[PDB]
Amino acid sequence: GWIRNIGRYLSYLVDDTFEEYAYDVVDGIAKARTQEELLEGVYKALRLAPKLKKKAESKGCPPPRIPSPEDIEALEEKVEQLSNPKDLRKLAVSLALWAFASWNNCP
Amino acid sequence: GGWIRNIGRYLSYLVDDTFEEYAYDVVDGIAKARTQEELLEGVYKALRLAPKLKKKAESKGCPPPRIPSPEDIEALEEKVEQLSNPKDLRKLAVSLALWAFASWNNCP
Amino acid sequence: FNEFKTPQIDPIFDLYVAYGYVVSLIRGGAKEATLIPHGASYLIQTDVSNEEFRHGLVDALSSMLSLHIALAKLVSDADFSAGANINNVYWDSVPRNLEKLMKDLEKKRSVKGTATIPITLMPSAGKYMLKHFGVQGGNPIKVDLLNYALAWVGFHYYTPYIKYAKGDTTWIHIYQIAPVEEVDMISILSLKDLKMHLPHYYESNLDFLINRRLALLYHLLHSEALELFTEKEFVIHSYTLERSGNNQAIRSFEEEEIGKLMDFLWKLKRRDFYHAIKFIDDLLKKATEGALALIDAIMNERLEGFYTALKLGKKAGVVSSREIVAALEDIIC
Amino acid sequence: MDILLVCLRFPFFSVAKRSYQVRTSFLLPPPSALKGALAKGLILLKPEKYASSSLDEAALKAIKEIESKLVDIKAVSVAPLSPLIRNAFLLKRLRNLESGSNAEKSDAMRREYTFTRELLVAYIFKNLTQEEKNLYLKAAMLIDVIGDTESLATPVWASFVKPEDKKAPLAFSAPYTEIYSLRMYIEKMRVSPEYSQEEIFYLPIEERRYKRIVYYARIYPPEVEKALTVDGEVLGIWIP
Amino acid sequence: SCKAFQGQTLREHIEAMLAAWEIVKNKYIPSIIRVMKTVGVKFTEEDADKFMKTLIILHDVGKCSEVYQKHLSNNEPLRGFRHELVSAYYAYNILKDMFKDETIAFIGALVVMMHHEPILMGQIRSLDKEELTPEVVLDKLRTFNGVMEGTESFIKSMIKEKLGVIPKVPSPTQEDVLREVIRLSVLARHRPDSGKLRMVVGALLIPLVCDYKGAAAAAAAAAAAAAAAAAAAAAAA
Ligand code: NI
Ligand code: NI
Repeated sequence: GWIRNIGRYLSYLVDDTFEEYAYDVVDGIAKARTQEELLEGVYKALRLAPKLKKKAESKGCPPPRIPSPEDIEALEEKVEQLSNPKDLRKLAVSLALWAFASWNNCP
Repeated sequence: GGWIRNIGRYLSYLVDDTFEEYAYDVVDGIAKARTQEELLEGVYKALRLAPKLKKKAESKGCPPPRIPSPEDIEALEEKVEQLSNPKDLRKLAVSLALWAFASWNNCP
Repeated sequence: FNEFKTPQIDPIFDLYVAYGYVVSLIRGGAKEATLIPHGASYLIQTDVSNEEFRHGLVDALSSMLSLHIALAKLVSDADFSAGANINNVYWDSVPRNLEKLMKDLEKKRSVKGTATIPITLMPSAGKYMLKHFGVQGGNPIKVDLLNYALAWVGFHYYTPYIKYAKGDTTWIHIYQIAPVEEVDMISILSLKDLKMHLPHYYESNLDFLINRRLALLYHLLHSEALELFTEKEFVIHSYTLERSGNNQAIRSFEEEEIGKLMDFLWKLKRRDFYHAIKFIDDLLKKATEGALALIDAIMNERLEGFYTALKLGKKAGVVSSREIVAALEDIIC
Repeated sequence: MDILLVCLRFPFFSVAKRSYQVRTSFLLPPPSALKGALAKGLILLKPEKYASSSLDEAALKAIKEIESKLVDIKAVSVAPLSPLIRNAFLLKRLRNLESGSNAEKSDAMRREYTFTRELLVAYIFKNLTQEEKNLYLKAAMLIDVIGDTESLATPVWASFVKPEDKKAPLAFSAPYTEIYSLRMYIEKMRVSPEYSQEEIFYLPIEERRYKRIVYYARIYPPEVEKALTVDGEVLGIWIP
Repeated sequence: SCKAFQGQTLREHIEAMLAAWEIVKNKYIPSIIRVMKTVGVKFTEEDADKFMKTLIILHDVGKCSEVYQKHLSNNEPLRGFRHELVSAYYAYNILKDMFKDETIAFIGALVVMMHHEPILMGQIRSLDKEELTPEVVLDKLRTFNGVMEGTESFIKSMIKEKLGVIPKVPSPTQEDVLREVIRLSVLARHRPDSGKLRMVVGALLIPLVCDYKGAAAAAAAAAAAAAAAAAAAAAAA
């Protein structure tokens, strides 16, 4: 459900193979109470795409893949109607939950 | 209303490869829009590069960029004029600017 | 139906004696035996004879004493000699009582004495009891030797426990699993499977045996007896014994539940097993605070606890594979 | 039979059983505790009638007078209107009533306080006269504390009612002596307080779990031809 | 015509199994009737032959219940499903009718459950690169949507065609198999005969694991595995 693809992209900010350790964005996406800050955090996480691209390119392993545009609108087609924070947490926490998965990137 | 994807398709050409146009400042401005006027300024700055990319797209064996239609501009103006609150304005500005960084298959 | 009655004294010691009745019956036979809880009495219904019950009890006592003689006034590092008994006098008192019971029963002679009950079998007991305007000297509470031995058999055979030394002090976590609706012999034997002997861990790397909830999670992680808790309702009664400077006292008596934790463990390990136990052990050894947050989330159904635990684990050394993350997402629903 | 109905909306119980180290608390307040509280109510409401050299004899005489107007040794009953739980607590219980150990020997000890959102208390009388009906009805209220001085208590309403001979499930507490003829909860309750006796009482409490947590809900017992109605719902009760 | 193996049908596989055991009974029957005396059941050599043939005729019947055949249809992975776990459910129900005794049926079901891969339950080291654990086999068995129809008469055509004693087959469901397997595991793990059960179960399992001769050989060091099949020379001439 377009969760693994974005989780593997968020995993690029925590893994030691990318020696930048973007942990603030993980806290922002996990600690989201309403609509605006969750989108702000996911934008901040996605903004570091060239960082990861040039880090993997300059290190040797294949560059990371950006989340596909096909499920980008899928993110906003559901979170819009999660007016209640209680059910919004089920996805806000899960976004960072999948950010710590194994996600083998470079050999 | 469906125009977010259309405008994000053009926005993605400002940061993707195979274009030699790495305009991240305009993306940051259009995504850090605190008020409507600066959001419109960022939109204009992004759209000012439409000839910049359209002329050179055909010079590198790539399809021309999907420049947003005037209907998209009308929809954006309608959405901006109805938003006097920075609360939903922040998420609206984030929504279209998020499409800039995506794995678009611009050049086959 | 013999329908053995169990003395109503203390719903913890009562549970121990009524819950060792089942193993006494099993060692003597007694097919189709069940346990009906009466709030605290915990009656047992079966079709066994009294002589057959006595034969099963003497078999259990023989096995326990044979285990006791393996280590050496004889003091053994066993469950019912020194592993769980925090008081030094009981280390010699209990084996003498058990062998006295063996001698009395093997001669078809009912016991005719009463003995002191230790704090291990019932934390509600102790040294002093408020009568009207003060306490009673000695140990006011006494129990008949037959029920005393039966409860000791139950505690040794069924209830899991953990001992952590850490130099001069000593912590003993004791856990007993209590049914709440109804159980048959197979269920109680499946619970008996949880008991493992000589849990005297000590060392220094395994310093996470403090924080009793974390210790019970660690113990249950490596146990794969039966996922009975998802189809039957069970509770856990647990307590800690501390010997900080020869000052024997109890500092924790919280009453948690076992169904949620077992359900969580089964749901997590259903996807991957190699990446489950290694994950949990690494997180326990490195991120103790993360483990506490995780167990709090399990017991309270809290979303932020899992994220905090994973972040703390990934900070130091935890791989935190994808399959366990997917299992957690599925549990979240 | 004039039955006194009161509603106790107080969070935590405070009565502990015969226990040491960890102080095991009663799931429901024993008749001894409620009798003592009502005796205290008589003490501070009408102090002219009960006057003693020491508080022990005043309490004993108040208890004796209450039992004089009581139906029999089978004392006050209760109905748990809320699920029950065992809430553990840690206290700094000093130990100085024993031999030696001076007078300042304080060590941490556990004493759980049973939590309750709502409970109902029914005293069973034998048609006390009107001039004292108001006396005991006022004595029913101002029940400030239960157990020890730790857990406060408050009333909601006080009334007198007949059993109207109505069939209903017995949602009260009764001794396991006569109701033997009738998922059971029976235990030692110490009906009679001691002052220098022990009857097994049944409880309408079960340890069922609905989804994950157990608490302690109702027992839904067999119906009894003797009952009483409160706030619409009718609950059965046993009387001699 | 359901096939247990990739290219071998169940019928031929069982025939090869029993043919392999034919030349072994004279070597193992005295060694197997002795170990039965310690559990409380004693029977003649013919009864031991009947019991072992009952185990042979029914050792892997879960290989054809809408799951193993579908996985073994073209290439589908097993996903760590233990078919043999349900086979004991038949044996405990079948052997009970064959011998009119409880403990012999229990031990037969236990031994037929014992082969293939054991279920490691109760304490473990902090590593397991296998599916031996019960927490995954229970989840896999949760998908047991009964058994295919052909099996019901299949056993009816199996025990009758070889010796013939009494035909009887149960009706497996989702919950009865779970209850039976848990009861078997509990009664094996916690009956006061602690090590004796393990010893006798292994003694009964040793003849049964001779399926290498019956099935297609896939092991290099099969010479050692075939040493036991060899017997003493009948005569010089
Ligand atoms: Ni096989
Ligand atoms: Ni085979």
